[PDB]
Amino acid sequence: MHPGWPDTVGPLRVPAGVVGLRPVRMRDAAAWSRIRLADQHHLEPWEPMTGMDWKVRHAVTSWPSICSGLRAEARHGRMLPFVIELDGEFVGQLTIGNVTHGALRSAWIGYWVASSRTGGGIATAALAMGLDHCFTAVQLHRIEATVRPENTPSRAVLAHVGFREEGLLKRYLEVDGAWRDHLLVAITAEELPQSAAHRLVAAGRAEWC
Ligand SMILES: CC(=O)SCCNC(=O)CCNC(=O)[C@H](O)C(C)(C)COP(=O)(O)OP(=O)(O)OC[C@H]1O[C@@H](n2cnc3c(N)ncnc32)[C@H](O)[C@@H]1OP(=O)(O)O
Repeated sequence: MHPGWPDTVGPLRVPAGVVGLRPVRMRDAAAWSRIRLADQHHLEPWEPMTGMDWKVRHAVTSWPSICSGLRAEARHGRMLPFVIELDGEFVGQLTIGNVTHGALRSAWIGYWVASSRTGGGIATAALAMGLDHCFTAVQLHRIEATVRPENTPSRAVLAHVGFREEGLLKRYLEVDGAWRDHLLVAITAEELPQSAAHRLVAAGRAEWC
């Protein structure tokens, strides 16, 4: 029904510290709200529009309903909603979405990291260990991601792990007040001679931990 969920993933050491993944939970409300509120202008240009004011969307009281919905999707096997931890503390999220099995065995992957912790290899490590989990525990064959061509930092993260560009999706997602083109990138399990974590370690971008 939902292989590889729930689970913890990692840890991996990067310059910023020790990175792991674990399920969203109700007590994340305080840290999720504090960081998303404080990071509004770093996140809003790169996030799907919600049709809500940013500050009402990200109040502490908004989290239980969001967390409940994510876990409901997860127990139906359609999502894996992880929190990125740095040294045991909430610093972002890594979400595997639109999970299918059958003859497709594919999903998309998305992420964000608190701006004060960026440039330390966290998103790259989160993505690598998320991918490795999908290609083992979740029994998936393929992971895709969509990213605005303008989102040069996220494209760097995806390139670190080996994603291939597959297409350009015109007017794909409502972001920052308009329908924006998104690149489509992908990677399949048979493209990994080595795990994504192992690839990071060999490149000097992470260490075993
Ligand atoms: C598939 C998706 O989810 S698309 C949306 C991704 N999420 C967002 O854009 C939300 C807002 N931004 C963020 O959350 C973060 O800034 C992220 C997720 C993009 C990056 O998180 P980080 O922890 O800093 O990533 P990490 O350190 O592993 O790699 C970032 C790399 O991009 C580099 N980089 C940063 N800014 C730029 C830039 N303007 N141009 C080129 N490279 C850049 C960084 O230096 C780093 O590469 P390096 O170590 O070789 O120098």
